Parts: sequence; C-alpha cells; structure tokens
Amino acid sequence: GSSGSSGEGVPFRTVSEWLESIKMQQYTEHFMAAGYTAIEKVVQMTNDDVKRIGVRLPGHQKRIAYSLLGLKDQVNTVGIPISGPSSG
Repeated sequence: GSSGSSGEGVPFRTVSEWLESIKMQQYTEHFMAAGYTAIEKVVQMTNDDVKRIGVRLPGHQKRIAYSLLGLKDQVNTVGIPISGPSSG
C-alpha cells in the first residue's frame, strides 16, 4: 500500500453521454423509466434487464451489454488501465 494520487473511475457522468457513444441515446428515455438515470445503477442491471428496458433487437442488446462491461471495469480500476509500452 501507499499514499498518493487517488481517484478516477467511471469515464462518463451521464447515461446520455454513455448511450450516445454507442448510438443508443434513443433508448436513454427507456433506461431512465426503468431506473437507470445514473451510471451507478446502469451497471447493476443485468443482461436480461437490457431486454426489459425496451431493447428487443440482437444488435441493440449486445451494443449496450458490451458497453456495460467497461462500466463495471472502470469503477473497479483504482486508477488507470494497464497497457504494453510502459515503464516499471
């Protein structure tokens, strides 16, 4: 352990900036009604939820589901993500 620069987490602050990123802002109206106005809850929802919110298509589903993975991953990471070319 060590004390220094801490923080970081979720990349987006609103569900709009998140959905719009994957061309799914049109579904935002549904996400809110379902109770996913905040990314904090948008990550809690399961794959099935993505089908209940309104999305019935295969693509629109994966498009969001795949995006959810990065959300839970971002909040998990204490700082910046790993990479190849980096000292240490």
